[PDB]
Amino acid sequence: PKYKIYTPGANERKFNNYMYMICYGFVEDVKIRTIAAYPLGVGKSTSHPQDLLEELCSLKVTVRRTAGATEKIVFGSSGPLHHLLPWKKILTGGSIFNAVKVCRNVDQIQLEKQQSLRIFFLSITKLNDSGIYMIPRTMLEFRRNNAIAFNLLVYLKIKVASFMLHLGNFVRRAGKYYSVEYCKRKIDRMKLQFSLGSIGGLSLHIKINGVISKRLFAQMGFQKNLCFSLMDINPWLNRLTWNNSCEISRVAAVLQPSVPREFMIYDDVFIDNTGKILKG
Amino acid sequence: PKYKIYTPGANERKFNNYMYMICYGFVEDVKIRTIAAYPLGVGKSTSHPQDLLEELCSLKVTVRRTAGATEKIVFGSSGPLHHLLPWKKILTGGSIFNAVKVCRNVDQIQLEKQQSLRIFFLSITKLNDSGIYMIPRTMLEFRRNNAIAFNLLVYLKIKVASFMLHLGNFVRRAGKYYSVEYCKRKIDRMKLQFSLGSIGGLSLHIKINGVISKRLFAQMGFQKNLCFSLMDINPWLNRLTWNNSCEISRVAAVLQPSVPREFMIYDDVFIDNTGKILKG
Repeated sequence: PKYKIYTPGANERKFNNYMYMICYGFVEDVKIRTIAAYPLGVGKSTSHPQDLLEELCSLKVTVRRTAGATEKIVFGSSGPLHHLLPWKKILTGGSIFNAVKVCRNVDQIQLEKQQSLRIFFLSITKLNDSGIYMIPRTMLEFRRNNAIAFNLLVYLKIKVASFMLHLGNFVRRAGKYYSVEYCKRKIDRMKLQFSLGSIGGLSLHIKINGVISKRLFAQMGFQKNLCFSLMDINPWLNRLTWNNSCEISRVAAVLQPSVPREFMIYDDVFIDNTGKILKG
Repeated sequence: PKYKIYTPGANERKFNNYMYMICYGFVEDVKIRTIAAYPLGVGKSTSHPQDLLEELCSLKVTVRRTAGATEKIVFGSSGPLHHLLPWKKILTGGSIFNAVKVCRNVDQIQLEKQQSLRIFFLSITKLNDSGIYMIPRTMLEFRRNNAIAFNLLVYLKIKVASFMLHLGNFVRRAGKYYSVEYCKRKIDRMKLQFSLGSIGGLSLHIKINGVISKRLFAQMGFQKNLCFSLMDINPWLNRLTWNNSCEISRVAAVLQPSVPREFMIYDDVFIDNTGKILKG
């Protein structure tokens, strides 16, 4: 059993009073049915990660399968706390997660048997704040006619894989025909910086170090720091980053139409090697 | 390239003017990047399935990867229609699906290359109506304190797998202690009948042939016919039923607490071999 710490805001040199944690374990008969993830959230703590890991391994964590609109996994924790007291609410009062996010093989978890979680890894993300900022889901799911979606394609080395995320929408000017090198230089003024976290398993963290338009900035809640979790973007790929080393190998900007019909008209514009990856 | 027809309401002997369709294809470079599903929806048609299959194979179907809050796949179709004219809106004006529902390996689909869908199977569900009835997602995601969730666990032979679905909530009477044989006989009066469809890939269809309480019936929109798609319940398991033969082997009722905290108190009640599986 081991841990790994991630510090997405390392270049900001801030003191990190907060720790986001997520752990992974075998779902076992009280043999191994599947692997699952147990997101503990953010606690205000400065404890040593070995103390946190060891107190977590002392807990009895139950795994109960259920359903709503979709299959769900309920975690119940049991045992006295000391170091884990900042995560006291989550660890002591049960928590529920969509099986798709936290378990690939929910279909293999038993109902006639009791199931426990045997933790083998603890993932930490150091934060100087109790909240991380993610663009609201309603706004990211928004589509407009005659619009260009500003998306990023992050390549990850772990074979090699990619995932795509969306920042917002530019206006597709009527009849105006927008050049690649044009856009690229509009994106370059944003001076986007990318670093990895482990929020949800794997998170991509974005700092806006340059200039960005008011109409686009508003789409991102006027926040110079944005966080996107791979658990939201691609739960299947996210599973492969659990207990596995990752780095960003390459980031492209992919400019696309927003609404589906306009995909028949406009092809993707692929701007390679955008922003800058922080040595981390 | 082949097709398969499903008739979930076969024991009702109704004339089926409507066909729900969903097809599967390799996502190819214009080599094979992944498998994807293309849900076409419901059309008012009586065409032969070989005519539908052959006209579908005549189309140029493009596969474009994009993102919103989560990774998405946009389908574009191209070619003149005759038999597929009931699906004219979907086939000719683009459509967008969460990658998690329609593609396991979205991360492998290219952006610097064009991608097409090479269809190898067409799945049909005969319906006597243009709409299928699914309990609203808001209502299925609802949780109450001191409540018993009425859920079903469907076993499928294809190795063997299961999936869980939720009908609604009973009230957990204060201090009253509800017996297994009690509940079982309350469920048996409902005379639930289960049959398979292919809505979303695999659908479980439920007909209420007996008696059911007003407070519970209201939770299911007062509908004697309910449909649950495996694409909503477990997108990962759903993938294994694409182009693969399935039958229901066994159905249990699993009575559970609703809210997560109460999972620490109340264990699951497992009522085996509930309802009846229609020979289909």
